[PDB]
Amino acid sequence: MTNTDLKPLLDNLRNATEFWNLVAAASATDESTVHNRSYRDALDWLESAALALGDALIAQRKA
Amino acid sequence: MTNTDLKPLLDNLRNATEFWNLVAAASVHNRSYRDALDWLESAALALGDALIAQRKA
Repeated sequence: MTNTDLKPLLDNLRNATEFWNLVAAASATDESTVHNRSYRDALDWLESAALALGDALIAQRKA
Repeated sequence: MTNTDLKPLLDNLRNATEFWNLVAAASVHNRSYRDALDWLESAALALGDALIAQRKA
């Protein structure tokens, strides 16, 4: 909940989202095998970065 | 970004995370599992895109 503590978790989520957005743009021309791999990778990073920030928000509320 | 703009987006991600964790703790199987995954992805993307949208000037 501190601006200091949240910064690396917010940057990680922002970058995962920028990667996801790039994957979405590339999916207009990617072959399907390339898309499925990139999309699975982007979803994994989106989820892990979201959950890391969410678990820190949960832990801070419990205080 | 501003602490008042963040709060709703952070609240939604926190709730989606607590929901996700509890679905996982009880074990692509359930109506609740699908809704929690949907809500996690949507809260992650909403906050991610707001961070991108703000960081322009």
